[PDB]
Amino acid sequence: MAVQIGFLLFPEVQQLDLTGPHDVLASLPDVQVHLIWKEPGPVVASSGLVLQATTSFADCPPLDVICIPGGTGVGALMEDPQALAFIRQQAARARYVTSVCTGSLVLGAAGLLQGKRATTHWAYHELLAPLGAIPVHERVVRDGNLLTGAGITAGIDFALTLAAELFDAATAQRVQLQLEYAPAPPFNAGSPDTAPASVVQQARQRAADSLHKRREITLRAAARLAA
Amino acid sequence: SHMAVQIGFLLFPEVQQLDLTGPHDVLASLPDVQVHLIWKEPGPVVASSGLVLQATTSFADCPPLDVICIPGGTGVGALMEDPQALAFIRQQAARARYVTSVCTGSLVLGAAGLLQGKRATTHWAYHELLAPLGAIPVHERVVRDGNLLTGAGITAGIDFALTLAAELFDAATAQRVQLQLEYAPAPPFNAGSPDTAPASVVQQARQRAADSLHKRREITLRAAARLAA
Repeated sequence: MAVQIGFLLFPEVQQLDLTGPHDVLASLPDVQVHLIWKEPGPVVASSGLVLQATTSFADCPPLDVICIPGGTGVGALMEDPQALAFIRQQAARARYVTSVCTGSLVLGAAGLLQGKRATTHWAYHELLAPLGAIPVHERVVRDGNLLTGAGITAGIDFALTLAAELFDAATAQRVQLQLEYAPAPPFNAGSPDTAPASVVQQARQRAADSLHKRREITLRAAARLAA
Repeated sequence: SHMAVQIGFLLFPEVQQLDLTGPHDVLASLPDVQVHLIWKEPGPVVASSGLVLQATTSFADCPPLDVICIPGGTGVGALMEDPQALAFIRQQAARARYVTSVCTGSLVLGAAGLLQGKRATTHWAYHELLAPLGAIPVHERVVRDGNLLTGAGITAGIDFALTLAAELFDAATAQRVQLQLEYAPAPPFNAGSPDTAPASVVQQARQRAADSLHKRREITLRAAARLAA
């Protein structure tokens, strides 16, 4: 009867995609939160922060909510049939199937974005359409029981949205206040629409190799869904 | 590299993990930083939510830090009376380029004597505990006094870390990180501050925190008495 919430924890995850939502959701009554990988034990994030998976795929209970974070490690997952099959297995009955940042590309590779409205990190957004999504430029996009969040820090806004769906608005407001989540960002560069052009150019320049490699992975993943 | 900026977070039992992990991912995005997670010994440390983190170094083996950062959480009460942790913080604060904290981590800075006559904030529910530790209490989300930079409650760590990034490097660098992370929060409710949340919500929350506040007040006054002697 506790709400079962599971995050996929994988090598080279962008840890804040997971740890933001985790601290939001673990604050709720009558929840149990799982960090899932192929086996329990240490899993190193892209920053070198060490996290700890609490369960294997086999021991994970049926989930009410599955959440796929993003990060450098998603390219491997997009071509990992075990991970994709596990995600499909839990998605079907899960009440909610959510990702954050490039975690939606993993949902896409699993075939779970076909004909659905979805978002991802702004630098990767062109990869949603080949995976069958209708790409929406909004920070949290809901299509039925699919909730996708945009890039990294969007996980906090996504998790508060999810909290209200699982419980109610009052419960989400309580958590928002405990987290003192009234952001006053010291710059206005969080989107390509508002950042200085020089900043956008440098960020695009840095993401370019990753985007090309992910363009190739995405097109192999899509072809597998078609065949 | 061997010339990296050395950034250290104190990692203690019953930490509020987001206070640490938010800033960590922002600062680890900067060029040629090394980040340490410091406790009495390396090994696992369990956050208040049950998330397990891993300390990378002991107090004794930690190199001199450019930045020290103290997170908050339920475990701060013990830290405020832990002579070994307080001595480590004071030693590192003697030479650090920035001494910071997030959430109730400033109460630990206060117990270490580092807030006396300095502007600072802390989690809104414990904010009246700054003044007995000698601080000038400021109701702002990131407060700066010289090389002391404190963040307010939990998620303020992200705003804090971007502010610190601009000081360590420059504004263009902190803007790039803000964009690479796509950090543009758009909360679905407006309850992040006691001034804006529905009154019933602020009242529920104060009802909840009261026991903790009365316990932390007594720890705070013991810590203050040790600074006065």
